[PDB]
Amino acid sequence: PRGFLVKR
Amino acid sequence: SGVEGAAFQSRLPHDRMTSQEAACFPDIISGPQQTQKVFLFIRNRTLQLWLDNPKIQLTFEATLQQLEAPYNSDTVLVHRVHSYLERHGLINFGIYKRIKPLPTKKTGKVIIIGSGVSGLAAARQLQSFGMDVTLLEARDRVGGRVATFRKGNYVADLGAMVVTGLGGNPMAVVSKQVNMELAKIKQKCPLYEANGQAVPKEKDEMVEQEFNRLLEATSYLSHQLDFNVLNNKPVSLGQALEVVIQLQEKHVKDEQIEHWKKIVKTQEELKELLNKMVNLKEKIKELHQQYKEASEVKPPRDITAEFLVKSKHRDLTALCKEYDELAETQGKLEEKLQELEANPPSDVYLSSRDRQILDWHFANLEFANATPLSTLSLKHWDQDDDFEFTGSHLTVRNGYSCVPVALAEGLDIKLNTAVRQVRYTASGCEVIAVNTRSTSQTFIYKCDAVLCTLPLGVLKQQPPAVQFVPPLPEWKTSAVQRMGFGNLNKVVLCFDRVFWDPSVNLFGHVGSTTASRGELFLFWNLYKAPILLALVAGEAAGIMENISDDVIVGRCLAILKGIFGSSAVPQPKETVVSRWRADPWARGSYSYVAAGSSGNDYDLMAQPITPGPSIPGAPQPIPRLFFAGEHTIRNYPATVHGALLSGLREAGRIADQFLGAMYTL
Amino acid sequence: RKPPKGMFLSQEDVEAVSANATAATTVLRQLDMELVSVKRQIQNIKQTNSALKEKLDGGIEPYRLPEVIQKCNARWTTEEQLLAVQAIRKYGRDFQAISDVIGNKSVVQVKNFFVNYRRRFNIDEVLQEWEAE
Ligand SMILES: Cc1cc2nc3c(=O)[nH]c(=O)nc-3n(C[C@H](O)[C@H](O)[C@H](O)COP(=O)(O)OP(=O)(O)OC[C@H]3O[C@@H](n4cnc5c(N)ncnc54)[C@H](O)[C@@H]3O)c2cc1C
Repeated sequence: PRGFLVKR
Repeated sequence: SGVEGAAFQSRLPHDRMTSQEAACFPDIISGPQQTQKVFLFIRNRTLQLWLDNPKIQLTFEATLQQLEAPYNSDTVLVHRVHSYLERHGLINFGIYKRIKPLPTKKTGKVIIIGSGVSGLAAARQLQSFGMDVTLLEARDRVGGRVATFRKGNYVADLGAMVVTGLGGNPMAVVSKQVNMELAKIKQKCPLYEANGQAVPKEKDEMVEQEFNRLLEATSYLSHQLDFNVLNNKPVSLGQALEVVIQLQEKHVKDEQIEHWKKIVKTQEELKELLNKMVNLKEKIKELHQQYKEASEVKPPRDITAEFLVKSKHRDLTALCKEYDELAETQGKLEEKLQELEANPPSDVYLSSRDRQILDWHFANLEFANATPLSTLSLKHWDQDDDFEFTGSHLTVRNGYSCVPVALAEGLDIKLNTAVRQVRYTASGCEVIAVNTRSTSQTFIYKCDAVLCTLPLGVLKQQPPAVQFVPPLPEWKTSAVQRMGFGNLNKVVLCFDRVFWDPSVNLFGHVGSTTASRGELFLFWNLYKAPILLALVAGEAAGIMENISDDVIVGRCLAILKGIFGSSAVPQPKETVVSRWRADPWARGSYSYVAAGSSGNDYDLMAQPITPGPSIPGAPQPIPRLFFAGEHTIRNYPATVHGALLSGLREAGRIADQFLGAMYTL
Repeated sequence: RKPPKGMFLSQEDVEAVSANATAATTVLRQLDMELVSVKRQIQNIKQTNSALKEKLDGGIEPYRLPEVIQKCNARWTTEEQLLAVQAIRKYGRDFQAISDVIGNKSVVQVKNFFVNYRRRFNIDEVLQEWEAE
């Protein structure tokens, strides 16, 4: 899901 | 901080009773506001106590000990609260020192399929409640999708790697109980294009911004514009992004068109003025000749001959006046055209170089969801956003497996035991399993209830790897088919020396095409030893599984050489490549919301199965088949803590079912 | 409520691009050809205007009449009276033109002349003769 996104 | 901080750290509103609490305490929530606030405080304060010291069991006695008036006046309410919190694993979960050594004799018998984190979590809880528990694991190790490679001093996680913040994360409790070396992740991630040249901060910022903006746009399409059905098929996130990009390209061309359309309107207005000016200069040239000839008639002349000279003099200066006013207008329009031509709108929306860097951002998203964006649900892919934790993301520096292993201590775990068939009836259950080494050596397990923690990829298998007798009901299997189970792979590179920026935790790599955007697009520097960790995501994840390790490590070195230097990148001492889709005990990496699915399917997954009666016309049976796991927790899917929480969830439900709920009076 | 900044998405535009399989590239082609059409149309009128500017080269310099600043007079010479009657025949009621032809009579004096000599110069007849043209 979204929570794994890098560079937030 | 305080009692309200504990409610937060336990994912509960401090000033409101939850749905689960309404069920167990219907007398309180339907009663007066005064009582509710007492309940809420009791609940919160107890949580605080447990959280302050999670390495020791919190008893009812220790709880009542530290309560003030008028909270400690009603000891049955305090007991009802403590028991509720204990049952649903909000207090006394994980690894803690037990004050009252475990009950002499067990009650009820539960077989748990899988010793992943979800399984282990439940197992501990059920044992804590005094049930007989045995876990059946097909692998030769615990942890399942929490895999950790170890060799010498090299430590790298092939599965779960990141703790997604501690604010409300149950893993924060776990980390206090287990020796977890939690290092923070620095958010800075420098990108490097195909050639090896770093992306300039100008580009980097504009593309990233464009990415986020494109995402928000899809969210807008979905909820505000209601763009969710296309040819009866549900719209994917991939589709939506394309549609948005196209509309951004359409607008770029729309802007150019009406800009040039402005120029031709002024250029054509100038054309008509020049025609007027040319026709006037022609008549001035002629009228001057006439006046000239009138003056050549030397005096003395009569009045008509005199009038002619005077007349043509007036007529000529009148036409000279007009041409001067028209040269004024020519000056105004001539610069107005140099105005509009000086500032042209955007040439393109995004260039070939741009679109490539944007594709890396899509790869990031394809990694985060473990799937091609063409598979994700537009409306729902991000349905769990509300429940994200607060605080910076961390990594387990000593390796994640330390957690499963620690949870596995003191538990009946049968390794190398592959469940083949689950049989459940009104009178009970039997689970048929085999030995993974000699597959003819058969086992039978009789139990009151089965907790299934099989991965969704496993449950998906066609033909089935596990047979259910009787078959799972239509509503369950439809959920299984609808739901999405993704794929994401890791390449572990172990070196003798650090040749990268030691203060940088992660750096990207931009692929050549859209097709290969996921291929080795991200690298992690997280561990003490010189280890680099490369991601393979998106469509690339699935195809890279059919390619040998040497070729993969080859392409890895190739990229790193381009970024750091051909002689700065040595040969790797040890290399590992994960293949989660091929792994028969995973059949993928973690779940996603597929297009056509929703968050509600996750609920369907967690719903237990109640068999039919043995004798027809006999009372409605007990529920026998229970489901935990990452794919069963709507608010926390695809995560360790999610699995953990689902395990706790089911243990609570099972205990309630078979040991009875004493706290609901 | 509203799209993000730098993002353009109307309900109408969505339906147009999602109408069918390649309705996306069809719309993008029309505008690509529209751009070429209008671009060569620019060079066409830019070429026309460039040629019309070379014909206007030099301006109207060889055709300018020097500044004749002269002081206004109250008295009507027989000469000036005769210029006037002819100016009426050619310009009708344009008192400004008539004033410029004579040179030393103000616009109001011209109007006065119309009233003063109306009978003696048959200015009625002279004006209706001008009307016939
Ligand atoms: C590459 C990758 C990276 C990840 N990174 C993160 C992260 O950074 N943060 C995070 O929070 N989460 C992460 N996750 C997700 C997390 O690892 C899982 O959600 C979690 O471990 C799932 O736990 P589970 O118990 O539900 O399933 P599992 O851990 O898979 O447990 C199921 C168990 O059942 C066993 N089994 C299967 N078939 C049979 C059978 N027939 N008989 C007996 N046993 C069987 C399996 O061997 C396994 O042990 C990641 C996952 C992957 C693949």
